[PDB]
Amino acid sequence: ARGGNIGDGGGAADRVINQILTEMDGMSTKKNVFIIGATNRPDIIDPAILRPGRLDQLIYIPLPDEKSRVAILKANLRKSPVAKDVDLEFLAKMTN
Amino acid sequence: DRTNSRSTGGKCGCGFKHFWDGKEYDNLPEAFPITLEWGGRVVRETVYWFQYESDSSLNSNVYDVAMKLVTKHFPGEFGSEILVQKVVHTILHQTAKKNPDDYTPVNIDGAHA
Repeated sequence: ARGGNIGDGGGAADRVINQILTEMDGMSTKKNVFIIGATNRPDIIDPAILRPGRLDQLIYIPLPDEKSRVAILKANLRKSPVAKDVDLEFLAKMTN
Repeated sequence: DRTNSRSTGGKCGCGFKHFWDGKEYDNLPEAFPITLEWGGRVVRETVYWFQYESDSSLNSNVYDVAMKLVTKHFPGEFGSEILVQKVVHTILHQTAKKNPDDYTPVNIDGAHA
């Protein structure tokens, strides 16, 4: 929202993210407060968080592939009366 | 140069493997120029972008192609990590081919005419 990957003069230089860093340092490990982020773009983010002592490693969440699509369909269609011959095992097998 | 080793598959039609940068690729790479500006200096450099390789690992990876150029033409500049981001954003927008089979290989005389 501040341009992004072109933007203006800035080294990701955020008024807010810096505060998250400040509070993520002054936090004792003994309190069991685990912080999870999520970014649609893995590079334009500030490199100051991806440093040891803070959010350290990156997990890559791929697109659903085969079993996950069957599970997602059967979790969306769990509230509504479905027929008997509705072949979710085929519908998820087709949509790649 | 087209080698005598059989191509296991490719849009080339030549049925043989092609040799490149010390390696054997099934197809010839698309090429198109790049535009670098850093420290006021400006460089012309042409970017070869392999694609549709039968073996997955041999296909081009932008984060290596981009890093190679900046290192090859700007060894030891400070803040070049910003230049690489600008470079990557360009190659991706240039290789975003509408039809995946839009193959326009390099025009090399003798090998293919």
